[PDB]
Amino acid sequence: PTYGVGYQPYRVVVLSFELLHAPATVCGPKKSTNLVKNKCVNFNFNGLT
Amino acid sequence: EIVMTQSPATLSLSPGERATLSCRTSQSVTSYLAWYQQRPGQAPRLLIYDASDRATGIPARFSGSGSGTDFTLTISNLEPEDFAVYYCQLRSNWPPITFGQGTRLETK
Amino acid sequence: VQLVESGPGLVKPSETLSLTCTVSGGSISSSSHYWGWIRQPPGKGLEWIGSIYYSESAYYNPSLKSRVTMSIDTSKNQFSLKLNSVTAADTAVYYCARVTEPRWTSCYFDYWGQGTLVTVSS
Amino acid sequence: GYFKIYSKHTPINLVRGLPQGFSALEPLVDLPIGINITRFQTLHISYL
Repeated sequence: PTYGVGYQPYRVVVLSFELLHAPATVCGPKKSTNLVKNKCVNFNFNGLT
Repeated sequence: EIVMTQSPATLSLSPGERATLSCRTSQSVTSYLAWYQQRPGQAPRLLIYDASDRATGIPARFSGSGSGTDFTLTISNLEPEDFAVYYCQLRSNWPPITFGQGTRLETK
Repeated sequence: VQLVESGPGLVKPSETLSLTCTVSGGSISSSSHYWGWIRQPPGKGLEWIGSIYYSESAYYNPSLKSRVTMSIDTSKNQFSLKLNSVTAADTAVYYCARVTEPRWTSCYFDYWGQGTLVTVSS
Repeated sequence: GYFKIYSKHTPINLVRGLPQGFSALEPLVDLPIGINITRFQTLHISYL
């Protein structure tokens, strides 16, 4: 603990994204929004707009 | 084990000359070293750190040859009050903070 | 800065030797410095006993660790040393010093205390 | 590039021959393997 900031430990995590000519298996939460009924809304279910 | 060996046990020189104390570590790791001065009846005084850095208040005549396994403290111009016992100190992994056997500097 | 030692000057054999070092030139709660104890028998070399950090923990010698402990008190700005089962080989002068360990192996005692002589005899 | 497997499971009481009847094969899984296929072979279990 008695070191300078340059010598103190730092935990590093590197996120790399492997994008091949293969199906994506990781996607974003896609901004899960609440359901609204009995009101004219612009809906999108699983990409179906 | 990283064993510390200072040399010589006693050093006989007169004021005006230059003294060369040797502090060799075992055949082992290499990094920094500290040199301290201790006069009779006084607590040891820090002379040099990080294998050559004069402590706060050390005259320019003190220097350190901070190099591999072997280290060397050099006193350019021996003043009358520069004759005391000199200890070199390392900080290895195990044992931590090893001290040298000490070099006694006296007036020939 | 200055460090002053305090404690009984006599310890009977096979008993605990207690010492307390009080500093006043600075702060022990600083996160840049250790506070250590270094002893030397009369006419012998220096022997680092142990160094303590402000939080609680400390590290000691690989020979005296069984019968040694260190404590700290930021409120009183002082750190203490206990040496259990003191033999006749502990007859020595004990200094308390200020330690600076910046990189890995750089560990020097910046300012020493005058030290107190504890002679262990019956 | 999609290998689509449809499957259907039925209890057939006929002892021999391909049954006569209708049954729709639901999709089982689509795998975008994206490889070229020109032959295949079946694998059977061996009872020791």
